[PDB]
Amino acid sequence: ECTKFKVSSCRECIESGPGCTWCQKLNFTGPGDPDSIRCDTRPQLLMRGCAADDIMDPTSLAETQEDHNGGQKQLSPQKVTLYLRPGQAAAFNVTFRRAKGYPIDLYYLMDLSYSMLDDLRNVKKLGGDLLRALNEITESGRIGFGSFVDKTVLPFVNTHPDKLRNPCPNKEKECQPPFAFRHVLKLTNNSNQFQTEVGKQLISGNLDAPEGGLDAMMQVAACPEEIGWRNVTRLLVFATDDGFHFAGDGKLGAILTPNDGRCHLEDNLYKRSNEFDYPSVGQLAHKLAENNIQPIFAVTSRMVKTYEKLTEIIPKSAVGELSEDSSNVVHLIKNAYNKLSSRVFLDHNALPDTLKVTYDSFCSNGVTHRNQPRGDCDGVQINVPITFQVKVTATECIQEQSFVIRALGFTDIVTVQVLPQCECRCRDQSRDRSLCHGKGFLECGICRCDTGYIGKNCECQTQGRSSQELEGSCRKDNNSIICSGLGDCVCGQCLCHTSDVPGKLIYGQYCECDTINCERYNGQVCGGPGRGLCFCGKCRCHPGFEGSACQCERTTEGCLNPRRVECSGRGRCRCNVCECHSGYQLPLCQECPGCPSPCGKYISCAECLKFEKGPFGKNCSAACPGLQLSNNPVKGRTCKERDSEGCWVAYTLEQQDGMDRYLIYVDESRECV
Amino acid sequence: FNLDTENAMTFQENARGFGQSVVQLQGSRVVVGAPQEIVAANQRGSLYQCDYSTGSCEPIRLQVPVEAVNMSLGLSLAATTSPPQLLACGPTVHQTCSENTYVKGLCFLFGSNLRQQPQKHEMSQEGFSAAITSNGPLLSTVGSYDWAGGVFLYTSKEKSTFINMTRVDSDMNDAYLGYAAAIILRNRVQSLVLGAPRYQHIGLVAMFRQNTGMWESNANVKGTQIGAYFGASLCSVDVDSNGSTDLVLIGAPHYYEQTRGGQVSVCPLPRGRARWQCDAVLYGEQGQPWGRFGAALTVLGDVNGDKLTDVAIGAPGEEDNRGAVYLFHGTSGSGISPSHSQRIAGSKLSPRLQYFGQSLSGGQDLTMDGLVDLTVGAQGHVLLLRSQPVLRVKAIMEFNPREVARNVFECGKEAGEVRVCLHVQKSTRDRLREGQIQSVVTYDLALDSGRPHSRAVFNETKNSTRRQTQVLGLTQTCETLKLQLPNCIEDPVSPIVLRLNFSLVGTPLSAFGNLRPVLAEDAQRLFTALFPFEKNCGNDNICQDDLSITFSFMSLDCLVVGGPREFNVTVTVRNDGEDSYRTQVTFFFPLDLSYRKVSTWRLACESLKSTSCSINHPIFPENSEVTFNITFDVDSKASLGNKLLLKANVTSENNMPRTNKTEFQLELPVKYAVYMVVTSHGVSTKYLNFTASENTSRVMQHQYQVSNLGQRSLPISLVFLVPVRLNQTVIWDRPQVTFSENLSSTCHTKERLPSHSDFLAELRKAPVVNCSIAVCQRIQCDIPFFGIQEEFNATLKGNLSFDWYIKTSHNHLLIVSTAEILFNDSVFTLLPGQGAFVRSQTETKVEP
Ligand SMILES: *[C@@H]1O[C@H](CO)[C@@H](O[C@@H]2O[C@H](CO)[C@@H](O)[C@H](O)[C@H]2NC(C)=O)[C@H](O)[C@H]1NC(C)=O
Ligand SMILES: *[C@@H]1O[C@H](CO)[C@@H](O)[C@H](O)[C@H]1NC(C)=O
Ligand SMILES: *[C@@H]1O[C@H](CO)[C@@H](O)[C@H](O)[C@H]1NC(C)=O
Ligand SMILES: *[C@@H]1O[C@H](CO)[C@@H](O)[C@H](O)[C@H]1NC(C)=O
Ligand SMILES: *[C@@H]1O[C@H](CO)[C@@H](O)[C@H](O)[C@H]1NC(C)=O
Ligand SMILES: *[C@@H]1O[C@H](CO)[C@@H](O)[C@H](O)[C@H]1NC(C)=O
Ligand SMILES: *[C@@H]1O[C@H](CO)[C@@H](O)[C@H](O)[C@H]1NC(C)=O
Ligand SMILES: *[C@@H]1O[C@H](CO)[C@@H](O)[C@H](O)[C@H]1NC(C)=O
Ligand SMILES: *[C@@H]1O[C@H](CO)[C@@H](O)[C@H](O)[C@H]1NC(C)=O
Ligand SMILES: *[C@@H]1O[C@H](CO)[C@@H](O)[C@H](O)[C@H]1NC(C)=O
Ligand SMILES: [Ca+2]
Ligand SMILES: [Ca+2]
Ligand SMILES: [Ca+2]
Ligand SMILES: [Ca+2]
Repeated sequence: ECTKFKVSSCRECIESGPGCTWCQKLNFTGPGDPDSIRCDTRPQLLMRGCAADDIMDPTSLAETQEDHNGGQKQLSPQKVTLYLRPGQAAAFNVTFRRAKGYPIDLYYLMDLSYSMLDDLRNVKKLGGDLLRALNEITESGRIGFGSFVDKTVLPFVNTHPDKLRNPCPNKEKECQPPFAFRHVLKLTNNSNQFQTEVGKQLISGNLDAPEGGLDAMMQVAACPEEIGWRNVTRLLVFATDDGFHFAGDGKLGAILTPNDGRCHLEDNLYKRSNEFDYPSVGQLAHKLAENNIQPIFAVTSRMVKTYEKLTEIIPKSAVGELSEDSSNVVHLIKNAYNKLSSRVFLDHNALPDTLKVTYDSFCSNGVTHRNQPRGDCDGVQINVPITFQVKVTATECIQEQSFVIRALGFTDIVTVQVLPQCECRCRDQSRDRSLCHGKGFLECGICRCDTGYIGKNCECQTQGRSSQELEGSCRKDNNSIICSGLGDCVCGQCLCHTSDVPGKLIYGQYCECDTINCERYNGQVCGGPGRGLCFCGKCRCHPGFEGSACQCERTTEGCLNPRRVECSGRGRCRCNVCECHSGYQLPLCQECPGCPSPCGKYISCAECLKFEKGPFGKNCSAACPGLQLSNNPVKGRTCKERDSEGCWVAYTLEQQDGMDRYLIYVDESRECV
Repeated sequence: FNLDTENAMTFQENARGFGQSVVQLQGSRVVVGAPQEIVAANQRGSLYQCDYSTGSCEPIRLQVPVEAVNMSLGLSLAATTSPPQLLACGPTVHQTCSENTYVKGLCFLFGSNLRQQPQKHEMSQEGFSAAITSNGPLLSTVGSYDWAGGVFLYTSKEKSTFINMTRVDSDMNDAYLGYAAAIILRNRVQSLVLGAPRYQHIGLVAMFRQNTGMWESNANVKGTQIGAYFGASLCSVDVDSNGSTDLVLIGAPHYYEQTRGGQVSVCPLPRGRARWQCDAVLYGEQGQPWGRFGAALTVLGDVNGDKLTDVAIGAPGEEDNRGAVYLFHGTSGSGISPSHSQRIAGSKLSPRLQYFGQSLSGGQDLTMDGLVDLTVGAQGHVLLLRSQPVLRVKAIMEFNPREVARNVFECGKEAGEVRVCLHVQKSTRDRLREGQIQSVVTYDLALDSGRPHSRAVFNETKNSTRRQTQVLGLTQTCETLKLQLPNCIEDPVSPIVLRLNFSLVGTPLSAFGNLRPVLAEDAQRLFTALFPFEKNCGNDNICQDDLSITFSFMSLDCLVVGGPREFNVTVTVRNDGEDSYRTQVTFFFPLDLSYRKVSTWRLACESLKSTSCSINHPIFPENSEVTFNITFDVDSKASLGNKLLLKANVTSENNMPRTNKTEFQLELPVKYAVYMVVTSHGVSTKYLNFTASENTSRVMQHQYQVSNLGQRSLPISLVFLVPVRLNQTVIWDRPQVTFSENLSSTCHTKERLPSHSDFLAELRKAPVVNCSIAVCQRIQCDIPFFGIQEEFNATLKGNLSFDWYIKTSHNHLLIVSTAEILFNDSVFTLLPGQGAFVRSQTETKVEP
């Protein structure tokens, strides 16, 4: 509903709420009614006498610009404009469509530690297969190569002059001295160059169990011209079999200077590696994002679970189980590419907190998400349109500004222009000035007055004293103090005072409402600005909150177990907190401590189901209501008792959703006395 | 705010690495390491002892050994003030052996003079972090056992003990345990906390305790984000200064968010056998990605003067690696405040500062003013952020006369008088003399602040506002200024109101180096005083009333803290004699309660703490009576004592004397909610055969597992009833209670006779064999402290005696023993419904 803080001009009604509306007809206000009545919820305006052509919300709206000649537009509209309103979100439908024929640039960055010897043996004869598999998706592909080991300093590698020459543990074998990063091959469409340049690489080794490849990826991002990236799809395969060093590890080597992310390549070697630490994971993640490079973490089975956590930090990255000899590189790359292209993340660039950009996603295969922080969809087919309902809420009447929406991993962007629709376009200015006593001017049906006059019709001059007959009308009843003692009558309306105490606004028609008198939660009125606002004894909540002081949420409920039932079916939950019956405990009621084992009294049930005995006088199905037998073992309480035949029935009783219902699994190897 | 930067003292040195590590030393000396300054062949790292008086630094004449060290000396430092000790370690001693160059640590312990010192599992880097215990230095090896970690605790230069975790499937490899270390005091007994910033890839921090001589790891916590590097720095904080540690701070400088970098978390000490868990997280400013917030941690003691320990946290990555430092206050609830109190930025100090805040040290006074000083490290610079004394201002406005005379206001030469008193006080204790602290204060007085056309003006300005400035000492100072009313007032409904708001500027202390006082950030900067008009409710007489208050916890027997969470009291207020103006009722109640709502008059209320409720402002009619339900919220973890003393008294603008009925107090019993569950267990011998040919001795056991699922540690008295004899024949021989958890308790036995003599017919009626068919013994075990969330297996064991077996109609008999948990009902109670499980029984069935 339209809650109004003493509004007195058309645009103030829009600032004062998302559902509020203004009406322009002159008949809408009588002598005893304040101009604030112009602002209320739309049906009440219709009931009072407003009309569909006399009303002006104004609704937040969008304009979409598109190119007719542009075929297979991967991200449309090209640019949009929003006449945003505070609180009332605008919506517009950005459409995504997967295109064909977009080439691929593949850079292969590999660990050269001693455990990667066989992987390096297999990779050096893989360039042609990788390039052809790139061509099997889209034509005109390119490949590259890159290598890392670790920083050339203790503890990470021993600095003895003999061991620096030959760091690999097998002394007999011939191996290259340690290095941080070496750029090996330029991005080319020739397989011969790949099989030539890579073949000159030799194995190496460090001392520590992690490796430095985070700073190699940081250099592969920092050196665009040397690597050879086009403005096309860029892939970065990262092949490791163990963990990585990251920022902070350099203190053991007396290194404390941060990695700066600039291109420090000299003669294809990352010289000056020891004067910089390792980068943080956030450095790599952020820098790859601002260059449209998509990491493919080819990691071994033991490291998969560790590397999955990077994807929460790095969108447009994929992790795949790499074999112990990197035999499945091509299949892993293809699967990662399919996952990357089907998983279309659609996210904006950073924007002021005054904008609450929100996405509704109508994905393709029947799934739909609501109020997600970023657009989410999966299984995006080729040439199958997808729709994202971008919901943009302002709360400010923002100054005209702009942000960019982008489909992550793609250069295509949507420019969004945003403008304050808070101004009013009332046509009443054409009316004669006689209505404003010849002093003010009439717009939206209210006689707006200059600095020299005040009042509903500019009847009261700012220099003249207030008439007693006008002051006497600012009372609810004979017992009410003038303006409730918290204001003054100015031309028949209470000009409210302000309170030196923090946050105490005084408002309402007779200056009788204070925003601090509602009942408190955690010592704050309505829980503070973060939960709701006070209207002289009544609390209005933001969406997602309810109750007398907005202390009770209506969303992201903690009542719900992962099976989507309230308190596991054995308790109501008032105000997001489950309330239980009997000896059940918070929060999800999953287990009951203290209640004795009921196994001894369900023997009457287990005696029938698993053994298929006939009725016990009373029918078996009615003898054991609310229970099911499982064909597979189940987890929970274990029990053993004696049956009617004197045999040991060893069974388990897993509790499930609802009240007094379980699953029973009984051992078939019956033993009897 | 408190830490000074306008006149910050600075040390410069062209030494490579100068400012990497700083520790304060007793007096006015600071030891600064330069872990990269080369001074000789194969020698890098030297100590620089810096003095406030000399304004410079000279190297400590240390006799470094000749074993091709490259110690990187000064990378780690430690010190204590009583006795005077200081520890310097070189983590990286490059021992170039025949095949490999190992890295070990070498350690220097100094006394009062920095002249000569002792110097006394490869790859260990023994002195990566250092601490001085009450028996010697504590050295941390980040690289022991394949970079798993560990520490060496030294009692003497010849004897030491290694401390680390138990090894489980190489999960602790590369963890770097000992990358940070700290000492926690438990009843003045030394205990250890260690950090592993690389654990797996998420991080880990653990506590080590001296449980019966040996060092064991009892609790540990883990980090969330990969690469956040959780555990880089540790800081044990004793917030309350009682002599026991309260919190451990765990820094994760590389936590990554879209607009933030780095976080620190608060982990209060676990109580009893409870699991250790975090409860808060701290963050730097937004828009400062890669700020490395939480790289440096230190204890500054009490900075603002409130007896609660405060922490400073380094953020050297902010503003393009020019860095910042964050000050966090400790809170009275044994916590740390979620938001920083001060940020010091290297930009505002000097353009030359890089990596500002990479090192911190605090705990001692170096300026000899009596205030703790913080020393901060930077690349080639060291600064002394001296803590400035905190000044609070108490303003007393006393209108004379106390109320506006009737003839002065009733319908422009009319006048009044107000006395304003500004009193400046120190929140901290220090060595500054009287008269040294000078402050310049400017304040504004506003008559009818918040209203247009104010009803009163000042005499010396002839308008409703006055600004005044003066230089004030640390003592009571007063000045009196007259007031005027420019008009008559025909609506005397609300007083004249005076507002005072001020800003304080502290003059620099010339003797101590231009140190300035600072006004407290939480000090009340706005003061309001009411100048009420005279009333006329009578034959021109002065107003008076007989206001009284009574209230009762009606239909309420005892207050249960654990539930329900809300209780409300029927407060009634009665007035007699004459009308009362602006009646306010103040409720004084323990800190653990809070105020929610007031219901049924224009009745509105605002919040030993206090709560003032406005009973129908401005007036409360003749002979009126009002009843309302002041609703309070009781904390779940509250501790109100044995009884809670609510105290409320009423006041009015008439300022009548404190009659005996104007104050009411009524203590109600406090009865802490506990929830204890006792149950049998499956291992109990629930069934046996029948044996009647000859008597036998067979052992059987009933385990009445006891748990505490509430949030109160309580003393319990636990009782078993065990059959011992039936028909003059023993069923049990010697029932021996046993506890497997070794908790301290004592047990005894008592025997009592059966309640019924009809054992020949009760068996015919039912096959139950308990203390109503047989003689039973009573084993009572007293436990003085049963803690929170702890369980023990109270078990009974003894040999059954088949000397009484009765061949009744039922082919089975039941030996029943019942265990019920008695507790002092005067203080403790069970919750309704769920409290039926305080007792349990176990039956041993005997049949074919
Ligand atoms: C903690 O320290 C103990 C020794 O104080 C370590 O125990 C040794 O572990 C190695 C691992 O291969 C064995 O070879 C030794 O035989 C063990 N020694 C003893 C006396 O048991 C233990 O590994 C360390 N654990 C961690 C996590 O660092
Ligand atoms: C976007 O499309 C969906 C159907 O996919 C439709 O329900 C919705 O109304 C559209 N958005 C707008 C703003 O019309
Ligand atoms: C010691 O440090 C010097 C200075 O950098 C260096 O030249 C020398 O090789 C180092 N010696 C060892 C054994 O690390
Ligand atoms: C008192 O407050 C007013 C308004 O906030 C401000 O303009 C004035 O400067 C303050 N007085 C002082 C002495 O700072
Ligand atoms: C007072 O407490 C009772 C019992 O909790 C509750 O039902 C009632 O709503 C509360 N408030 C009033 C005004 O009675
Ligand atoms: C106050 O609460 C009690 C119970 O807590 C209730 O019986 C009584 O009616 C309440 N008083 C009012 C005025 O609602
Ligand atoms: C009311 O109680 C408070 C509690 O400290 C006391 O200070 C005060 O003197 C009492 N009387 C009045 C009239 O406030
Ligand atoms: C003993 O057993 C009888 C029969 O089950 C029961 O009624 C009684 O409560 C039990 N306890 C005592 C103390 O008699
Ligand atoms: C009690 O004994 C059982 C079986 O020996 C065991 O599973 C249980 O953990 C024990 N209780 C406690 C608190 O350890
Ligand atoms: C009980 O039986 C055990 C084993 O059968 C035996 O060792 C013990 O001496 C017997 N008596 C007592 C009092 O425990
Ligand atoms: Ca391999
Ligand atoms: Ca303490
Ligand atoms: Ca403090
Ligand atoms: Ca000082």
